[PDB]
Amino acid sequence: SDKTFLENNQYTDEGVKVYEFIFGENYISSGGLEATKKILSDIELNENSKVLDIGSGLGGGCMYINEKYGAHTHGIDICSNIVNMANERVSGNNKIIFEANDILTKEFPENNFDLIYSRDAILHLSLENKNKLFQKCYKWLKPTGTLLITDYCATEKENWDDEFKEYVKQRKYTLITVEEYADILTACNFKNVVSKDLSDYWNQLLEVEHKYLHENKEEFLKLFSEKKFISLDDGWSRKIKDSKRKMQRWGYFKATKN
Ligand SMILES: C[N+](C)(C)CCOP(=O)(O)O
Repeated sequence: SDKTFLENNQYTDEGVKVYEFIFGENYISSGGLEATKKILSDIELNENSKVLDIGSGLGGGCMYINEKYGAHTHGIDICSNIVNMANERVSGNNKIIFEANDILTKEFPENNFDLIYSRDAILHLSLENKNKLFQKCYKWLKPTGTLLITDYCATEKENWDDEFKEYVKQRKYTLITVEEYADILTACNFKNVVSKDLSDYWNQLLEVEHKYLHENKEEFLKLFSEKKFISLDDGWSRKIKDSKRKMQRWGYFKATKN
């Protein structure tokens, strides 16, 4: 299954902990806390709002949203191990729920959520399944609700080089252009579709993370090995190179139901 592939490779327990080291406590998404603050800076919610986080990871996004707004947050992630980790990070809070499930089969009521949020998770879905997911999101959103996404994107496939092809293949990502992604949202009937190519800002975030890794190498080596350091260091180096030249891109999408 896809679930097994993710839990046994990219998101093993150790893989997740290595990601958390560089992204920041409670995060496996780009830019950790600081990007979260920026991405939510123009979003309005309150204690009565209902939020779905698709690909909730270690839960930092939901923790932040609930802290900032007091909103009810429900995170779904297909990886059972990651959800177990997230659930160890929150207690005594009846407004934060993390659930291990496949978002493509999960049932939610129509007109349910004030915000559907997702951070660097939909890259795992095939193109067919991205379309299916966004159709479900449209239904699940309240008439007044907002969809807010960041995700890994890319230049057109014809332009990819050998190293980038191999990264995408090994990860089993489906990376499309920012423009194709926006077109899916438009085809699902979302309104006010705003897409931003945030590759430059992503490059900045990556540089901050890369510098952190380098400055904290000693501590990393005590927690994990030199082999894992090299892999992580080289992975960030390629992302920095490829975002600078817009081969690998970072897309931001915001849209509404009405
Ligand atoms: C995709 N993610 C942001 C959840 C984890 C990191 O993936 P990657 O940048 O190592 O490909």
